[PDB]
Amino acid sequence: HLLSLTRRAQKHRLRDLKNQVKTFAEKEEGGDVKSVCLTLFLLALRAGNEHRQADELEAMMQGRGFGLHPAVCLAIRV
DNA sequence: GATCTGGCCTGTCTTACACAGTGCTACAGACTGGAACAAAAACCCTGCAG
Ligand SMILES: [Ca+2]
Repeated sequence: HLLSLTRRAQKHRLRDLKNQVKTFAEKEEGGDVKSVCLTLFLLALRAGNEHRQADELEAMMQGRGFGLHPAVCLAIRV
């Protein structure tokens, strides 16, 4: 399987689709491969009704808050 | 010692006050796949405009 292998064999196996995404992203988005594979990951996770992992991902990619503002904290407290 | 009466009893009537909050669970409410749609957003592109 692809998930247990090292990065050498993973990239060796996937280089075809890696350069496919490379050329398609330089075609459409103008030098943005990272956001292209991000939108691909989001669509592949939402098609399977696993919205939770997509929400965690979006909370990692410039996520609003690791920690909370003291205000809403006091709110929850009371 | 009757008489009448101020006042007291009792019965009834009216407005008030604690009865949350806690686990279970079912339901409706939200999310998607192809087809296909219309309706606007904003540049570009042209005209009819002086
Ligand atoms: Ca009351």
